[PDB]
Amino acid sequence: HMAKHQIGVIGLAVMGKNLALNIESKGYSVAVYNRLREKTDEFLQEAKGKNIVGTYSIEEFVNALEKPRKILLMVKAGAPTDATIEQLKPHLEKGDIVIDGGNTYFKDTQRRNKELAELGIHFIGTGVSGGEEGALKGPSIMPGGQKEAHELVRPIFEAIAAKVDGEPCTTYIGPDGAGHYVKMVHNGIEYGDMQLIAEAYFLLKHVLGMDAAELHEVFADWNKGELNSYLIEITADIFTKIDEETGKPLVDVILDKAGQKGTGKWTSQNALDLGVPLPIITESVFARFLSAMKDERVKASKVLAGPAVKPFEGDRAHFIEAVRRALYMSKICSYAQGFAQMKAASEEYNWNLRYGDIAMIFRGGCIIRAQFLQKIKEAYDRDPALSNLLLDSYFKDIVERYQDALREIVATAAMRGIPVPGSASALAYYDSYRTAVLPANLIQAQRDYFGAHTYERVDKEGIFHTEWLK
Amino acid sequence: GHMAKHQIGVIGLAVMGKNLALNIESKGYSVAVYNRLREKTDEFLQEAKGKNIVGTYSIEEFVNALEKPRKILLMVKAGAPTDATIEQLKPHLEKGDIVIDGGNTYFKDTQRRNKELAELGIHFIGTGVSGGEEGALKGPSIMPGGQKEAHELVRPIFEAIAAKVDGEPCTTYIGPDGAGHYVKMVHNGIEYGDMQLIAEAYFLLKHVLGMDAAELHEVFADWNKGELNSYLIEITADIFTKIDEETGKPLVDVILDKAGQKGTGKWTSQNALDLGVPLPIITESVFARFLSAMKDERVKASKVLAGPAVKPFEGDRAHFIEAVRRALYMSKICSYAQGFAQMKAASEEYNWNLRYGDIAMIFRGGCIIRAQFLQKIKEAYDRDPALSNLLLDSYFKDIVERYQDALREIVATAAMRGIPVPGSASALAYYDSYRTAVLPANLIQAQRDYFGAHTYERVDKEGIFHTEWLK
Ligand SMILES: O=C(O)[C@H](O)[C@@H](O)[C@H](O)[C@H](O)COP(=O)(O)O
Repeated sequence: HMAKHQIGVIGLAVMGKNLALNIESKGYSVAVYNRLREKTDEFLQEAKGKNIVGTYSIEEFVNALEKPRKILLMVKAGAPTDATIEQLKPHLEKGDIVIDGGNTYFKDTQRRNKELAELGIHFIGTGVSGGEEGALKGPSIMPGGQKEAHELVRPIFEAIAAKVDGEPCTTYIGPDGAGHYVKMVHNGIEYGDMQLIAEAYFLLKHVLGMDAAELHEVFADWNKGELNSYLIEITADIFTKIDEETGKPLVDVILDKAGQKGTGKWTSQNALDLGVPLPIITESVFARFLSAMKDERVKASKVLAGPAVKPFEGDRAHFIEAVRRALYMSKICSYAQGFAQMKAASEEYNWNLRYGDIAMIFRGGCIIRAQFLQKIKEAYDRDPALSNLLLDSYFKDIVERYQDALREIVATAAMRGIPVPGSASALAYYDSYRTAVLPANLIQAQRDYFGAHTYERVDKEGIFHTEWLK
Repeated sequence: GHMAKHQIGVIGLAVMGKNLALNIESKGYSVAVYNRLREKTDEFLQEAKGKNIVGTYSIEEFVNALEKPRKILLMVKAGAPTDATIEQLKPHLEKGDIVIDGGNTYFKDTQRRNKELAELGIHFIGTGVSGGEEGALKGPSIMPGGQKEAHELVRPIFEAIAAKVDGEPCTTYIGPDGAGHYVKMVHNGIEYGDMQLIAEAYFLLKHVLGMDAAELHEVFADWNKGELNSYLIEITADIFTKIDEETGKPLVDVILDKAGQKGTGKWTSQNALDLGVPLPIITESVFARFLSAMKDERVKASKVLAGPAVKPFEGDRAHFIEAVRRALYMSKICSYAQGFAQMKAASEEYNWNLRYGDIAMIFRGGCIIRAQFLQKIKEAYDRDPALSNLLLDSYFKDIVERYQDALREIVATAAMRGIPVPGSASALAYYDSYRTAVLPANLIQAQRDYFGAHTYERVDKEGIFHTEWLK
């Protein structure tokens, strides 16, 4: 009559190891399983001293958990997650809860949820953010699925999640795939933030001639202000590190080929699906692809001419402040877009997303965490129906004040040949969004000209077609 | 006796399939038509009086009416209706028969159907058709992919009905499986970019120089006589001559700035994300349509968000006009470079051996992006077939070196005046990123290793490294 463990974890790459370890440290007993035995062996070596046990079949695994079973899945997304669910189905019992903590496409979560639902099994797709250090110490947990199912797993999520000022970085997101959706958008925003930081860095490096020491001082100083954040903090730290053999800074030793997981494009791809403008995050993804084409770039550099550029001799302090402001405004524009995407998705899929609550859980644990997120919550506190963050009085006052600096950074980059794709797309967004009559009147005329696609009029209701060819 | 075996059949009698039908018949081919909804066949037959077109009224009758090997053109609604139709054909077809899908189809569905049908010994050609309704009647661009042996059988028909430029039909065998529908998609993507770029030129002239309909028209007419010569510039010049009868305003000034798009518009951008290719200009153009569709939000925001408080323009007018023109051309170059590098990436991924010069060649006529521009692309690949990027070609390299200063001036002026130029701005950014040997992705890679141990490579050593950033 075996003695029953509180939670099961299948999948033992580092993310699942570190989360099982987190869970145990909060006083829960854990059983674990891995298709490959050697990973379970290695985890049990590392895990000695902890209330964690190993199992070597799915029969054993399911049979070692107390009912209603709580199974956390942390296997590779796609077929391997699906193959593990198929393995589980014969042995699960009505009422058991499978939690997919993988980086899963939300529409897979939608399907699994329905498929398991008809069998009487609850499915929670949850995003987990923070990297390895987060998983171990305090991730952001972004769960969606059946509300009643969530309530059973909520105390564990709240136990292991990061806390900001006494408040858990987790909340019920919405039904079916809403959690994995928010996790996707979080990963989009992250790509965005890193690109805009890179631009700020590249500008300082090439306009001001800044070396690693001075760059660190600028970013360290920025992190004590409104830009206070994990990414800017780690950025300022990265510029202090010295490679161990050349004597140069390590960051200058690193090859400028930005990797990215295959999940990095999803936010942009779903934005296209929904009809929401996501220029900054999308440019950031394309910026990574362009950087990956290193060989093409080094070859290109030798034949394609840039502009003639006498050395910069504006005010050094003013320019640093212009970059800082450009970055904050551009970041605001990016989140304004990202939060608009989540709204659109909530409408499409009937999720009733609570945007202040979402901003609240991005506040700690996750990679994009930043003080800034407090003002986003404040925004949705004031108007839960807010259609765009730029309209909230705090962000509106910031963009009207910092727009001159973004304008200057974009104009200056253009003339000096510094690529600032995200900053420039942020400025084009701001000017498009605030403009009541854009040049799409021409585009529509064209489309009716060659395609008979019909148009609408400013002065009367109706659908109109012109015989353009005289 | 004997139902008079026809050379080709067409299923689907919307204006496109009807016009393709009539095009084919006018070239001396006999055509059998069918349509699930009966009244469309009836109507078409009274439209086609005296022409060698016969109606048939069941898939069975339709199939029995055709010469072997059978050649069947599908012009029906994308998705389920197309698969429904193929599924009804299957029992009646034979080893060697040829089903051609001519819709604006997603290339992966073609790939699936191609192999599904190859299993039964039936060939499948997924082919793009561009030019609109008038173009399908008079001479479209045709972009077939599928089995070569099957393409050789229908090639003569495609070549007869296609547009010709300088004696060359705007049609070629693009490659295997979904190759043809892929190229059509990229055609579509490129179109979106071009329209956005010309919209931006218009807005710049409109707002910076306060130009009205009439002078915009003179400027776009002047531009059509030079290197920008193209169907889209041409129709743009004509559009600005139109007057609304009721209001007496330029028609264009009375049209709601809310750009529609087919669900197909986004595909090129989504695919670029799949392949890992930078496609910023066309993607910004799709997002610009989405933005324009949010008209109500925009007018709301316009009452609330302030732009810069900038003085009216006092620079040289002729200079600014030529700067816009040049920025527009260089931007266009950058979009095409991006779109052609996508096709190259695709060709490599799906093993298609695409001929980029032949593709530019079939975009010279029939299609919407048709311009003398396309000749210079053709020439670049005829020079270097494995050219990795069109920017590296002698002709295009000379333009961008001479025009980049217009683009920069335009981007800098747009920024300072608060006039949005998403396409042209991203063109510049791409150009400046492409030609730059060391990008700030070294920081990005440091960041990723710092928080998720994703590892990095280095400039000096030839290995794979991970630092413990907390020591
Ligand atoms: O913590 C999270 O939210 C993710 O699980 C984590 O993995 C990271 O955010 C990116 O997904 C890394 O992806 P790249 O290495 O491709 O940047």
